[PDB]
Amino acid sequence: GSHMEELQNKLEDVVIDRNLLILGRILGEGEFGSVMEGNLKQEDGTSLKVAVKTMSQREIEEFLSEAACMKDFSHPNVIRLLGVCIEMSSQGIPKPMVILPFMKYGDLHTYLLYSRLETGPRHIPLQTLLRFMVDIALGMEYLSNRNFLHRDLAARNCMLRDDMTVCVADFPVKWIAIESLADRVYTSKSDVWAFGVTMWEIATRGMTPYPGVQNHEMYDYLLHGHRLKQPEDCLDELYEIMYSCWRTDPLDRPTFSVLRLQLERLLESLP
Ligand SMILES: CCOc1cn(-c2ccc(F)cc2C)nc1C(=O)Nc1ccc(Oc2ccnc3cc(OC)c(OC)cc23)c(F)c1
Ligand SMILES: [Cl-]
Ligand SMILES: [Cl-]
Ligand SMILES: [Cl-]
Repeated sequence: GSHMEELQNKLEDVVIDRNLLILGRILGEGEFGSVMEGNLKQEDGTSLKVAVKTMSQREIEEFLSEAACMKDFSHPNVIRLLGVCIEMSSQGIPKPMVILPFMKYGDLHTYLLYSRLETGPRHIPLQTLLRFMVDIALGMEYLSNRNFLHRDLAARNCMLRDDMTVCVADFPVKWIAIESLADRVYTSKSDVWAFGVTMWEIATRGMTPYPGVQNHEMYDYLLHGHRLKQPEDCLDELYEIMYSCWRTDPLDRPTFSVLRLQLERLLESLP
C-alpha cells in the first residue's frame, strides 16, 4: 500500500555509509551513550561538521524506522536528522549512530546558565527569551500537526543554531503533565504541559522546576492545585500563557498553534 510505500521510501534515504564519517572528540558521555563531533562527507565531495550520538534485531529496526520518520520532518524549528549508521561491537552487538548538524552553541538549558556568568553569552534580553519560546512553539506546532508526540520537551532538549534560532530535539518527573503521572496516558496536551514548564525554565534563565519540592512529592503537590510560581521580572501576560499550559483538564489547555500566536503577539508588543 501507500502507507508501507512511504515507509520504504523514508528507510531508503536515512542510512549513511560508515566510511563517509569521521568521529572526533567526545562532547558528552553517559549510561545511555555518547555524543561526539564528526565530519560527514557529502555527495559534492565537501564535508560538513556534525554531531553523532551513539546508543536485538527488532530494536535496530525500531531505531531505523523511528529515524526514517525524524529525517522526513522538514521545519526550521525542528532539528534535521542527516541520517544514521549502524556500527557493530566486537562482541556482536550493534552500535547505532544518529548524525545531526553540529550546533556550536549547544543545548538551550546550558546556554541559559552560561548567560548568567560573565564569560558566557551575554545577558539575554526579554525579547530574545520570548523569541526562543516562539521558536519552540513553532516546532511543536509543526510536530503536533502531524500527531508526533514528543514526550520529553524540556530546555535541555532544545538546541541553538548558529543564527540563534532554537530547534526542538531529543537526546523527568517535573515536566510530566498531571494526567500522565496518574493514568500513564499521553497526548499533545501533555506536550503543552511540558512546553509550559520549558517556558518557565527559559524565563528563570535555567532554574530547576519547583524549588523545594522533591520528585517523589510531585503528583501530590499538583493534585492540591499547586503550580510553578511566577518568575521574578516575568510579565504577567507571559505568566498567564505558561499557567494556561498546566490547567488540570487537558481539553482546557491551549494548542500549540494558539500558544504560538499568543507568544508572537506578546513579542511584537514589547517596546
Ligand atoms: C525531536 C526528536 O529528535 C530526535 C529524535 N531522535 C531519535 C530518537 C530515537 C531514535 F531511535 C532515533 C532518533 C533519531 N534523536 C533526536 C535528536 O534530536 N538527537 C540528538 C540531539 C542533539 C544531539 O547533540 C548535538 C547535536 C548538535 N550539536 C551538538 C553540539 C554540542 O556541543 C556543542 C553537543 O554537546 C553535547 C551536542 C550536540 C545529538 F547528538 C542527538
Ligand atoms: Cl572515524
Ligand atoms: Cl538556578
Ligand atoms: Cl515553583
